[PDB]
Amino acid sequence: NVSTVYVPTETSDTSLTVKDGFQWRKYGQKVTRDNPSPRAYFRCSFAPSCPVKKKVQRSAEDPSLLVATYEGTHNHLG
DNA sequence: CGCCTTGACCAGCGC
DNA sequence: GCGCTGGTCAAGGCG
Ligand SMILES: [Zn+2]
Repeated sequence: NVSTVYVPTETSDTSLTVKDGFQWRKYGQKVTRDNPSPRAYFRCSFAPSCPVKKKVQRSAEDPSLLVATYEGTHNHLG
C-alpha cells in the first residue's frame, strides 16, 4: 500500500526533490526528533481527486540517500 | 495563478 | 489532564 524509495542524491542537493513521474504540491516541511534534516510533505498534483501523500527526507543511516514515502495510489497516469 | 515558505495549529498518545 | 511528536493549515510573497 504505502511504499518506500531510497534515492542516491548528492549531499549538495538540499532541495528534497525526488522526480518520480508525478508532479506535487508542497504543504509543509519539518525537522523530526530522530533526523536533524528536514522532512518535506507533498501531495499529488491531482489532489484531491488523487489521495496520494508524499514525504521526502534524507536518510539518517545513509546521508547519501533521500527517503521518499508514499500513501495511497493514484487514479491517473500523467 | 500556483507554488513554496514558514511559523502557528492540531490532536493523539503515552504516561 | 498534559507535554510531545509528527502531520497539517493558511498567509505572505514570488516566478
Ligand atoms: Zn495522483
